[PDB]
Amino acid sequence: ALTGLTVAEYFRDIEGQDVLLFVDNIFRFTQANSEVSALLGRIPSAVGYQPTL
Amino acid sequence: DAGYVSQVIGPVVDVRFDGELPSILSSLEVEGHSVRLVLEVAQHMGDNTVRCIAMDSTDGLVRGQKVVDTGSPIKVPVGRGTLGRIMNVIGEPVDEQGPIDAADIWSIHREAPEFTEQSTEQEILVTGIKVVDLLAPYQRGGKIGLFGGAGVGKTVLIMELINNVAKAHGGFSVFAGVGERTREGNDLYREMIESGVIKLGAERGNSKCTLVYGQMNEPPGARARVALTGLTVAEYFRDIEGQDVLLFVDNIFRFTQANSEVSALLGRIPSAVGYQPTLATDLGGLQERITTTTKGSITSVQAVYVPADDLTDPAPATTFAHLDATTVLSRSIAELGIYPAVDPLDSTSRMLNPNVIGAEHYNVARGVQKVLQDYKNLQDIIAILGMDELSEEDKLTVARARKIQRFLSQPFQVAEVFTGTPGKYVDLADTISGFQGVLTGKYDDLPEMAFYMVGDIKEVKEKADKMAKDIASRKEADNKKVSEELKDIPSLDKLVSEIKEVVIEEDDGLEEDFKAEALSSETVVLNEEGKSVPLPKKN
Amino acid sequence: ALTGLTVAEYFRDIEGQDVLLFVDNIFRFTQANSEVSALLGRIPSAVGYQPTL
Amino acid sequence: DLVYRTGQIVNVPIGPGTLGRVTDGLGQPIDGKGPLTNVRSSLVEVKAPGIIARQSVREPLFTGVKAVDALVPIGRGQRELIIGDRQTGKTAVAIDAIIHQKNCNEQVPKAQRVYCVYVAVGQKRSTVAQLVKLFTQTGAMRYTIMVSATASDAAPLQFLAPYSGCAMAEYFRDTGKHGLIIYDDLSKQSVAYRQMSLLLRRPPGREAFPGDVFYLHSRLLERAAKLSKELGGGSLTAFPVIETQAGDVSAYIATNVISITDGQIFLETELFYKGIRPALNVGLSVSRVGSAAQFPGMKQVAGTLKLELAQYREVAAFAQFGSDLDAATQYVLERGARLTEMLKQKQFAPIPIERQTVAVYAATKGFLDKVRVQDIVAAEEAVISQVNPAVFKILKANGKITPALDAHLKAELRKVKLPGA
Amino acid sequence: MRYTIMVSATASDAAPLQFLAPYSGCAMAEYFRDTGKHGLIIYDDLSKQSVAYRQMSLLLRRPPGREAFPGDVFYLHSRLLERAAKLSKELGGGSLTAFPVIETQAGDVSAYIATNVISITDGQIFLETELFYKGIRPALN
Amino acid sequence: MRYTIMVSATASDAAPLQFLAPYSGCAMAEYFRDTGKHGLIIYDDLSKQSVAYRQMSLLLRRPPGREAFPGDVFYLHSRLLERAAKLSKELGGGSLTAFPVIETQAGDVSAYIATNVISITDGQIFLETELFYKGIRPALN
Amino acid sequence: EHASRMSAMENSTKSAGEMLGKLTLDYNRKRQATITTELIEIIAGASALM
Ligand SMILES: Nc1ncnc2c1ncn2[C@@H]1O[C@H](COP(=O)(O)OP(=O)(O)OP(=O)(O)O)[C@@H](O)[C@H]1O
Ligand SMILES: Nc1ncnc2c1ncn2[C@@H]1O[C@H](COP(=O)(O)OP(=O)(O)O)[C@@H](O)[C@H]1O
Ligand SMILES: [Mg+2]
Ligand SMILES: [Mg+2]
Repeated sequence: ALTGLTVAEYFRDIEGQDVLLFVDNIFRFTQANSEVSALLGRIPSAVGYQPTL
Repeated sequence: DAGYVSQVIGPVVDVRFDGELPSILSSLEVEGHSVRLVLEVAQHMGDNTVRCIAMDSTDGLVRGQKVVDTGSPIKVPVGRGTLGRIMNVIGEPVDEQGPIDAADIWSIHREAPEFTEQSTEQEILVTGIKVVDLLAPYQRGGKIGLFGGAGVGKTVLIMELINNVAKAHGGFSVFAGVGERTREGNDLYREMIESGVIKLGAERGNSKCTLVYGQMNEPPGARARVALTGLTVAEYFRDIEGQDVLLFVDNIFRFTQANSEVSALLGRIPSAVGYQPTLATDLGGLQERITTTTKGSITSVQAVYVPADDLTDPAPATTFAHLDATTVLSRSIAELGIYPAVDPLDSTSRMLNPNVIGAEHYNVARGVQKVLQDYKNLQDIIAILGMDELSEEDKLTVARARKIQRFLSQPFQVAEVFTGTPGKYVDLADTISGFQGVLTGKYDDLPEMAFYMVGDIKEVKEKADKMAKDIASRKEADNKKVSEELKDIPSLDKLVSEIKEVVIEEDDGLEEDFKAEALSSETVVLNEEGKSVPLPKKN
Repeated sequence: ALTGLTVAEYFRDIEGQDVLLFVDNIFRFTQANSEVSALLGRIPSAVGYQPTL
Repeated sequence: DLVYRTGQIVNVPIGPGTLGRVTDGLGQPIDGKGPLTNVRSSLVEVKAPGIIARQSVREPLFTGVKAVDALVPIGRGQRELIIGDRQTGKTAVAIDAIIHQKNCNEQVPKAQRVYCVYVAVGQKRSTVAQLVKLFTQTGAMRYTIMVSATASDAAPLQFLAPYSGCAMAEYFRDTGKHGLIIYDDLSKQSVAYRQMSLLLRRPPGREAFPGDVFYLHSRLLERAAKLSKELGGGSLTAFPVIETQAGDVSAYIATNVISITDGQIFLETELFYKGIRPALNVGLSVSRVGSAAQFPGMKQVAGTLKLELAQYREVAAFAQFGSDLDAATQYVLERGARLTEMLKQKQFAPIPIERQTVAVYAATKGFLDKVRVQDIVAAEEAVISQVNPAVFKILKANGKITPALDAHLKAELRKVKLPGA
Repeated sequence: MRYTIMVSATASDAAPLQFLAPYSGCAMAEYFRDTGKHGLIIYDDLSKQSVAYRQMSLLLRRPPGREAFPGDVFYLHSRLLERAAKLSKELGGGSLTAFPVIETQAGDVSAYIATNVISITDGQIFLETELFYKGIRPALN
Repeated sequence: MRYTIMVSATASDAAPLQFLAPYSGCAMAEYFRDTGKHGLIIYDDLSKQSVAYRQMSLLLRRPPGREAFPGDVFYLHSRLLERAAKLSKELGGGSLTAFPVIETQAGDVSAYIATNVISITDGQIFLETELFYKGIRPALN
Repeated sequence: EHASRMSAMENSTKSAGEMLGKLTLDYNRKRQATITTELIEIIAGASALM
């Protein structure tokens, strides 16, 4: 999702446009960051998400 | 050669071996303990240390106490010499009939046989129970599970199975009491002396049952391996003697529970609901040994405690896949008073294929499950409105299914000591015909409480005319000289002189035998020589 | 809650008379020990409280 | 500081010198009557007696509570859990069991007496001093030991007081006499065991409890056994008390002790406020010894009582429509309600078992059908106080309602006046 | 904005910066409380301060409690909202008025952080979602 | 079984073997997908692979997540089930279609492994147990 | 009677929809609290060993 932003941020900051960023299933962005906090040993917050949710 | 105790945390001992560690599952004997303390090596800790689970209590273990390796796992007596005896987890007699004859001394740890020696032969086991033989018939040679919470009747149902199946059976039986009450292990023992299943003394070889007990008082090391000891006695009859064995395991939930009581102390971070990470693999490695191979047959009956009636708990939910016939016992059925409280729409058998039991048995089983699921679907209305809005299309399927719920109930031979009604053994041909009749309408006019607690379909007609006799008894049995003071009874002033007045001593007989001991008020401690001195005034 | 108890214990034990001790939120004694015991190096009990509750 | 080993695994004074005394969780007496005199020091963690050491539970243990001497009968040697919520009658059921033994120890020989042990774990000293004031006012202290590890005591003392109390009560079991131990708040023992184990850094499990909190309670409760005739024939009857939270018996310690004990006396907080006191839930209450150790005569009338209360419970959730009369359900909707208010009982007054089975006979045979539902507790006084008191003298001796008695006491409950007309 | 300070710790800022900005804002408003003047403070979403503080506690490997919150998440808001006082005449007579904002989930006022602040603050302005969609705005319960 | 392979890691088998058996069967099934034929694979009890992978992870001291599953238990099932594909005509046009089998507990499909595999696959076949005893067999809800 | 039964069951379907609405919200709180409770007990047991 950060890679899709960075392509979209070039069209805003250099090309000076109005960009549409489609993040297909933002929940899967949440749950993939929830997995990398579990892999770095971080203690999860409430219902199971990362402490940095 | 020997090892010494380095760490004791509850029922878990670390033993240190300066050179030549024992293998995992090996049995160790602690030298100098009062009772025979046997440790079984669970894991190699890493610095010439093994971690063990103790088969008895560890109170009295000293760091540095010598531990002797036996070079083998826990070895128990097997063979004909164990029939009629009560064995320990470590193969010791606790029946006080002397030492045990040994046809062999087998290890309790084994591998499951193979895929190649599997017997793919489904044949019925006629139990004698109506709800069992109809809706979930048991397999001769397969694994049977009686699921239920506390107080629904798994111990009674396994007592009815012991005297309906193992009583008339050609091979031998093993009862592995795994972590249940010690009282009902003494109940099962004395039931089998008087029934002749266990013959004491000089008739000991004529016994047809081996008891292995690992009951609730014992530490979690004992309750985790006593199912393996009871299996080894049945695996000797299956492999070496090549015969049809019966293995009744009371509360296989306690095998998984006793592993859970030590596993945090074995260095394992916890899994889900409180269980060990190795829950399915501990349970799997035991249950794959209780199989009918090509040599012999082990028909196993396993009571499974279901904690707080929650079948979604992982210890009952893992052992569903290890079974051929699951007999889920329900608290809801027992609140109606229907016994055995077998849930008809939760009990499943692999034997309910019409290729195996035939289509005439299959349709009265599927038809009873159809009419009982429909009644469950109709209780959303007829427990709110009151059986008036159904236009007699499915008013009749309620009164067909309500007679079916009582007809699944059955008196037990072992419940004669509980309830005042005789035991009823029903043949399989009778329970198909009696349940086809209520399913189709051959018995549509008999009342529903004439079906309750009866043997077969001749006993519902023998109960229905007894009900319509004794309704008419309640119109003249009271007076007009049949219950008079003068007819057949004495007077009340005389009967108090009849009874023998027992002697009350009011002195209770306590200290007339008691050998006392003087209590030291001051604390008595040990100095460096080990001598019991007073505690010093140095503070 | 121990300081206010000690004042009430003096009037009971030494002065020997009936006293009233109103303690507003004795839960905040329990909650305060549960904040400290996270830092006293302890395995937490049930819901997150101290083992010695 | 220096730590000296004593050479001893943990001991308590057992013997006949503990009867009448209030001790702490380690055996030191806290009642201020001096040291224990006629005692000896036995171990605290004793192995439970095995399969051969026991025999079947046949003789009953009368509680004096009518809802448990009839519905949930208890034998000498069984383990009956009293489980319920807070302030629902758990201690009161257990206290009535202790008080009743004083009323029955004066009427039996020396080999039939029951010596109670009350283990009070994690309560106040105000509550325990109320009990010793009660057990002295009744006279039950000459048969009672009081082992008291209160809330100010250390968590190892509240962990050991059930075991230290059982070792005192095992003196009577092992010498041919009969014991009755009541572990009040076995839920508070496991809280003390959890604390003691989390500080020893043993890793926690469900609700932070240790892994061996089942073996904490099974090795305690399996010591309540009815011994065989080779071992004196003594018995120990345990009454563990487990407190639930909002009726949740699926909790970890409640599910452990429910599966250990034989029976369970489940008390509800909604039945308690319907006036049903003792608040026994008849559906969930079980006794796995059952009617094998019931008083005969009471056993003859309990079948009519257990069956009619089974129909009275299913006719309920239809009882909100008194416009909807049926006169067959309405027959049992009032008959079970005669039985429900028959089983009510005031506390600290246990009833003799023969006066109970006559009062259940008076409602199962329909003698109290004429009285209204609201005045049966006064009618049970009218049944008891107006019959001939020799009907109870020969029912206790014959042990069952003989054919020469059920027509005597048939007409005896007709010459009484019942408060309903 | 002639009279307003704006202390902003947005969603992209680090969690210790969102944890601190209620205290940074309260120190700026305590200047007016202590010099005899009057102050208003709005901590918009103390719901979000506690989530930033829950993040620091779980990354400090501290044992969590209700809804994985630290045991001192009460003291987080208690230490902050007690500084909104009305001082005596010997201290100047100044005052600080706080308006903490808490977002509930489905009308659940019995949440952990919600009930924490209800037991800290004096009053409560409960704004209802059923009155809000019926056009009644300010949707005061 | 002229066209069937059976990869069998049973219950007494080691938990690494039960974890590895879905991947071993998929590599046998990918021979047909890669050679222009068509495969069909049934992973019966994929909810028993995940318990086996949980056992190896907690014993290897990997940090647990919810229901004590490892953090890469979604990645476990997604890198297995995305191997079931329909290849393009330049890769032969072969295909592999998977049928993972998840056992729920009283229909709770909000459980952790059932939620993960529902996200991965292209649809469920539900089989209710109330429809099962209602005579509807196959009990497809 | 049929029009009163049509209006007594539009008040009852309404009231059993507001009661069900308050039951699914309370179940979803107990669902979320059960996962946090199970998780905290697993982390507290892993931190005691690691
Ligand atoms: N049969 C009864 N009739 C009337 N009151 C009763 C009866 N049984 C108990 N009570 C009263 O109800 C209250 C319940 O307290 P009880 O002694 O039963 O303790 P408990 O609820 O088991 O324990 P806890 O105090 O821990 O909640 C007391 O006031 C007691 O006197
Ligand atoms: N077939 C039956 N007939 C009558 N009562 C029964 C029957 N089965 C069980 N019960 C009652 O339920 C209780 C459960 O006994 P038990 O089988 O020991 O429970 P569990 O299955 O929990 O071990 C028994 O004490 C008995 O009162
Ligand atoms: Mg049992
Ligand atoms: Mg109490």
